[PDB]
Amino acid sequence: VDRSKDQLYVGASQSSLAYLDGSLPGDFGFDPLGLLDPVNSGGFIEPKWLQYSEVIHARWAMLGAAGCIAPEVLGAAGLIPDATNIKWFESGVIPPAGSYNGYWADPYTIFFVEIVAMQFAELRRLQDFRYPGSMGQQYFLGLEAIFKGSGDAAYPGGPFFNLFNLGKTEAAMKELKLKEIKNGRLAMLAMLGYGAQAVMTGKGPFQNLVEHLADPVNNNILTNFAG
Amino acid sequence: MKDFTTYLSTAPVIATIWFTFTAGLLIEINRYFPDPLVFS
Amino acid sequence: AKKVKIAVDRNPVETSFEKWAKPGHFSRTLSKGPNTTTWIWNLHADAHDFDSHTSDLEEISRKVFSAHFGQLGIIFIWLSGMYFHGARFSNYEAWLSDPTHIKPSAQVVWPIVGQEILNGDVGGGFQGIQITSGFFQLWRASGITSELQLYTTAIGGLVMAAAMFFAGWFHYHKAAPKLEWFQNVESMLNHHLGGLLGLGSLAWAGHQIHVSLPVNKLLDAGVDPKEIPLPHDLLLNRAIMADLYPSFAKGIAPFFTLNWSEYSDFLTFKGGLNPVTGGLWLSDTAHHHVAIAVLFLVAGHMYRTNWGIGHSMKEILEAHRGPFTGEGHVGLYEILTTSWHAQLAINLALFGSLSIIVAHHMYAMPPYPYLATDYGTQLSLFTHHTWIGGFCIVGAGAHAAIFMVRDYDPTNNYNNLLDRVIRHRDAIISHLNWVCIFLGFHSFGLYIHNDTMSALGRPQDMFSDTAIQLQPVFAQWIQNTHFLAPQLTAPNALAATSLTWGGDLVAVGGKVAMMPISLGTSDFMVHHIHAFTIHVTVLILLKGVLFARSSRLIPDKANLGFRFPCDGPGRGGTCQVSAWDHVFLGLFWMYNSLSIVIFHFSWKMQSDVWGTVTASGVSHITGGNFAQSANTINGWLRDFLWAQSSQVIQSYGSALSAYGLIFLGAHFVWAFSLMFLFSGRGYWQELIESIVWAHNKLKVAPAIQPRALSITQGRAVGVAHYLLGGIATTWSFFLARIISVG
Amino acid sequence: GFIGSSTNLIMVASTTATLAAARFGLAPTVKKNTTAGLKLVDSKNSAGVISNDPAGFTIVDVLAMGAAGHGLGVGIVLGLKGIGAL
Ligand code: CLA
Ligand code: CLA
Ligand code: CLA
Ligand code: CLA
Ligand code: CLA
Ligand code: CLA
Ligand SMILES: CC1=C(/C=C/C(C)=C/C=C/C(C)=C/C=C/C=C(C)/C=C/C=C(C)/C=C/C2=C(C)CCCC2(C)C)C(C)(C)CCC1
Ligand code: SF4
Repeated sequence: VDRSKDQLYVGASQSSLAYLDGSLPGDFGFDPLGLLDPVNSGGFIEPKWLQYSEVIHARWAMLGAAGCIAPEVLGAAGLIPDATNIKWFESGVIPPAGSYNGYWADPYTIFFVEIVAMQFAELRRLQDFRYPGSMGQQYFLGLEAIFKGSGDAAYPGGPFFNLFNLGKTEAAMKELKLKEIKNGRLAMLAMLGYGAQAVMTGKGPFQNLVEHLADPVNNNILTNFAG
Repeated sequence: MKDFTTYLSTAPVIATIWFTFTAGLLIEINRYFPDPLVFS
Repeated sequence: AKKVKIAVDRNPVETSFEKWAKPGHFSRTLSKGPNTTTWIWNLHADAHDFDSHTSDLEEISRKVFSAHFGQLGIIFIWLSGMYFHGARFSNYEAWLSDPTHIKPSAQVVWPIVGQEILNGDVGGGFQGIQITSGFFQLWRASGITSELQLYTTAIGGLVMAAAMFFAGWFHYHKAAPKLEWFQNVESMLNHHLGGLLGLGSLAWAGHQIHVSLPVNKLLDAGVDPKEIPLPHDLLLNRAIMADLYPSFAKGIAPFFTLNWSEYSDFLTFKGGLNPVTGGLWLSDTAHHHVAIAVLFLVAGHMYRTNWGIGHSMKEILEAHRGPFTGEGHVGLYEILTTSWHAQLAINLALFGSLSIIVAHHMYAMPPYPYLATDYGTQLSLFTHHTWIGGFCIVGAGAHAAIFMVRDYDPTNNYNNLLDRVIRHRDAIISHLNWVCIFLGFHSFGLYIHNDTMSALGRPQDMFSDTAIQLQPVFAQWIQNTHFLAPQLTAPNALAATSLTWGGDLVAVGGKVAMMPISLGTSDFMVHHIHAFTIHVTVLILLKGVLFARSSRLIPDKANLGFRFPCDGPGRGGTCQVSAWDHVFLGLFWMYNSLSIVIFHFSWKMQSDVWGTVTASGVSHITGGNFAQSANTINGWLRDFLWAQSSQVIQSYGSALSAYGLIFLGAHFVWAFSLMFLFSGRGYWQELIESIVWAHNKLKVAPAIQPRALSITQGRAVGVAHYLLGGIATTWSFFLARIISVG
Repeated sequence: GFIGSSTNLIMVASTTATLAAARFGLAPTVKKNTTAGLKLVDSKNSAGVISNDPAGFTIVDVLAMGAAGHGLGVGIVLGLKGIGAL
């Protein structure tokens, strides 16, 4: 996967150029396994679902990448009490790695609210993919006015999801989508970096960066194989 | 549902339910009246 | 250059119960409904014969793919039940503390009609049926120490079973792969070599290195199971692992710096058996699966899929062309990518042969702790996996003949290896015929010679070790070569792979786990019985395949089909000429040959290996009577069948009384089968006519006209009952015997 | 120091040799299969990978010869330690 920008990436192949025509955001021709070929597609391996899933992964990853390091950066700057300067994997998500006592409820009590809240958010989002525009019809406390969608599942738009109606022009919107995808793809790799770095070193993402800057040669992946 | 209830009416399904019922009745009788040899 | 890609069709079929209410929908003949009772049998006989329902290869492939998901889902329910019953209805936790004195048990019966006597006294304050499946030994090796761990696996097994059934429905009714997808044999081998076998071996090595090895190291040291660290504590705390294995203190740097010798403490090459448990070292087993993982991952990069590099299987076949074989392997690639039966014939042949190899290697190199000293488990596992291999091989002959009748096309096969084999089939069968006659005389005739000489009071004239001798010199040479292998030919191995080659016995809990096996005159004679009965089974099955299409008797046998009873009483009589009947006859001989194999194993082990260790020495269960007694047929009747059947016939009134009942019941089913084998449906159709008359007289005659079974179904019903009765008879006799004394 | 040791030099040399051999037409590549006579002939690639290299050296050739180089290097390193040379 060619880093940076370019017309085509390293893995671009003549076979993938058949259907990759630049219509999708961040379409750099990289599809060595040819999972986006329209011909004889079905199930979840089809262009509409795979492109939709990438954006959803991009947006969750962007929140995760910024949220898995902010407590360490803010804690390092003294803007939050040291009691909350906690590594992302020691928040309580993985109790064996570490858990934080001091939340207003037991982490399982909080999880049930997460289940119910995400059931509504995710199943309503799904129903717009299966039946476009269907969430703007049945009464939902008057909120159905903002759930009418825009025909494209990954980009609902509307009064809320496009609060400040940025990208009014077609050219402007394409650039914003490209910027969203590149930041999202970068964050997805960052999250994978957090997970791999946590296992290899056992420290937070911020600690690894600080140590690397201290002695870059003596602190890197190669030296962390043994300690 | 009409077709599904038709499937349950097929010979193998009826026999399984019928013998499952018949066997259960005999097993339960011998559970509450163990070792019957003479009417008495 | 057709690209390798995913290809499916959307919603090929509709999910409805409509066809569940219309039996026979799959076939044009049976769709009209029943008029005679023959229709009912035809419904079940042809249900899974996809190749005859439709002529479309794509439709056939899609049914096979989803029918395989159903088989996988069923195994997960079965596996889940075995793990669940271990958690809830077993004495596994007690067994871990005292493995050498407590009998494994995982089945409990309800107290009804007085059957609670089958809940025997197995130990650990528990009553239940003793099991011989070896699940306790497997669970210990993997590191399972609580019933909670067994319970979680069972729940995971049910989730997998649900996933398997969803996949079958999904890939038939929702997204069915197209025919071009199924024909990527190069891609399938790459994934199944490096992905299924390769990553599967690597993943299991990860479990053994991180879970099995630490847990079993402490269990052998005598630590109480409840006080052992949990597997996740071992994973998270490198400090704990360093104590057991100091190599973990260095992390994974040795792996990437190629200092692989650092891992010598848990990646060993000891060989032999662990003295404390009598099973293979788990450190040896971990290095085995790590080595196997690399070999298969390399194997999975051999075939060309989408990026030029690799091999084309078609090109390999067409390049291997010699002077003696005409065209050669040309045309095999098209055969093996368009005929499911041809693929099934090969896979059943080797899968069955593999199951037999498993039986020999597992007893000789017991891979689990406390497997060897549990004689019931050793006998059961060897016998189970020999029978599985036997049936699979006979199936290989069955589906080789189906290919020959249905999928064989002469135009694609001209002067190639397949064609040339058909053109000298008389030469092959005539020679194999003579070899079987030669082997029958010079192996079974020796037993008749010994029986007659012994009855005449001429023991000096018998073939035996105290008389005319027949020493397996070739086998004895190999036993000695493998015994001395660690000295010169395998220098880095500390011990021989097995204790059967030679050396000293290993005893666990006062019982022999394995000791050298000596081969004498009796072993020479019995082995050549095996060669005789195996060669005859090949003759019957190979004859059916080579003559499936035509013979000097029926020149147009292919048009008659694969499964027909005869071509009439003409030409002197043509009963049982079809290739299906060669499987029917081959099943009897496979049963005959494997019965001697499992009798040979049972008597040899009890006589020469199994026993109790004491101060003076080893006393075996049957006291070493194999050498002197197994050279006559009378010896087998008296010393093996008559003497060892004492346990089963005295089982009434005890927890083993169930085996006594099944011993009689099996004898019954076997004899019942001879009714179908010795008779013909002509008698039975006339008998039903008189029976139908009585029902007609009482206005109680059925609308579906009763019919005697067909000719073929009489033979199928006969052999199925013959096999069940015969095999179940040995099954009861073995378990009641070995459990009672072993 | 691992860098510069015998183990490091052998692995770098073995990996470099395969890449050099494949790039300069001394080993089979994606665009050149080998006939039964161990001679390089043109091949057909289903997923023609675009490469700006003048010789058509694709990224697949790197993975193919990176693994081939590692296999050769690992065997030599462990083999020498077996005979006592390393
Ligand atoms: C014999 C097994 C088998 C095979 C050969 C196939 C083959 C196929 N499936 Mg099917 N499938 C299977 C089992 C199988 N499936 C099972 C068991 C399920 C139920 C869970 C499904 C559910 C399913 C769905 C829902 C879909 C397919 C689709 C497909 C197609 C594309 C698959 C692909 O590219 O995957 C590549 C794999 C991925 C993209 C996912 C990788 C990660 C998965 C989720 C987990 C893998 C776990 C791994 C094996 C072990 C990890 C170990 C450890 C780290 C935990 C193809 C025809 C798709 C289709 O129809 O396309 C046209 C499709 O939509 N399958
Ligand atoms: C996917 C996104 C995500 C998730 C799941 C988490 C999850 C977590 N974060 Mg992280 N975080 C994220 C993104 C995320 N974060 C991002 C993007 C940032 C950068 C801005 C941060 C910055 C951050 C910090 C600085 C801290 C956390 C902490 C936490 C933990 C405690 C959460 C908590 O107490 O919330 C509290 C709950 C809420 C804020 C939601 C309130 C819901 C009520 C009902 C709303 C009511 C509204 C009211 C009626 C009207 C509006 C009022 C308003 C105008 C004043 C938890 C593990 C804390 C931690 O690790 O503690 C140990 C912590 O200190 N996060
Ligand atoms: C509820 C879901 C559902 C429904 C309504 C249908 C409906 C249909 N399927 Mg589909 N199918 C499903 C689930 C379903 N399927 C699943 C889960 C799979 C994966 C295995 C498949 C795989 C599949 C195939 C491969 C085929 C169909 C076909 C069909 C058609 C006829 C099926 C029939 O006659 O079944 C009646 C049959 C049964 C009730 C037998 C059930 C067998 C299961 C596996 C249980 C086995 C138990 C086992 C023997 C236990 C041991 C026995 C021992 C103790 C005695 C029909 C359109 C056929 C079709 O479209 O033909 C044109 C066809 O070829 N289905
Ligand atoms: C498949 C088999 C397998 C697996 C899974 C493991 C796994 C492990 N081994 Mg083992 N090992 C194996 C085979 C295996 N081993 C073999 C064959 C050998 C013999 C050569 C060894 C020899 C060995 C040694 C000598 C050691 C280990 C160690 C380890 C542990 C740490 C490894 C490490 O540093 O990773 C480094 C980093 C990674 C593996 C990458 C992790 C990537 C994560 C999962 C990505 C997650 C991304 C995701 C998006 C983030 C979550 C987000 C979400 C929460 C929102 C780990 C549990 C070490 C240990 O701690 O032992 C106790 C150790 O010292 N192993
Ligand atoms: C991977 C294994 C495998 C697979 C997938 C198949 C698949 C097939 N075989 Mg093959 N076969 C196999 C192994 C296999 N076979 C083996 C091992 C043998 C040797 C015994 C054979 C011998 C064989 C013959 C002789 C024939 C087939 C046929 C067939 C086809 C139709 C089968 C059918 O409709 O059965 C329907 C299923 C039944 C009627 C149920 C049979 C029930 C048995 C007899 C019960 C036995 C006892 C039971 C297991 C335990 C006790 C039960 C208790 C209630 C008392 C089908 C393509 C037939 C065909 O026409 O192929 C073209 C055919 O003629 N096979
Ligand atoms: C105990 C029962 C029995 C016996 C003895 C035989 C014997 C034989 N069967 Mg048969 N068979 C049997 C049961 C038996 N079968 C059953 C139950 C079935 C139904 C499933 C079959 C189905 C069957 C098939 C389908 C085939 C055979 C074959 C054979 C032959 C094997 C090779 C051979 O010539 O060996 C040598 C002969 C013997 C061991 C017989 C006994 C010889 C004695 C001990 C020595 C000779 C006596 C001596 C000359 C003194 C005579 C004195 C007298 C003249 C006064 C052989 C004639 C195969 C065949 O024909 O291969 C060529 C073959 O294809 N059998
Ligand atoms: C000239 C040039 C250049 C350069 C380049 C380079 C410098 C490259 C490199 C490259 C490389 C440097 C690569 C590498 C690769 C590698 C790989 C791909 C590896 C693999 C491995 C493996 C696969 C392994 C395996 C194994 C294991 C793990 C265990 C043991 C056994 C074995 C060994 C098998 C550039 C482009 C800038 C520009 C233009 C010109
Ligand atoms: S009807 Fe029976 S006896 Fe007559 S030829 Fe056919 S199989 Fe033989």
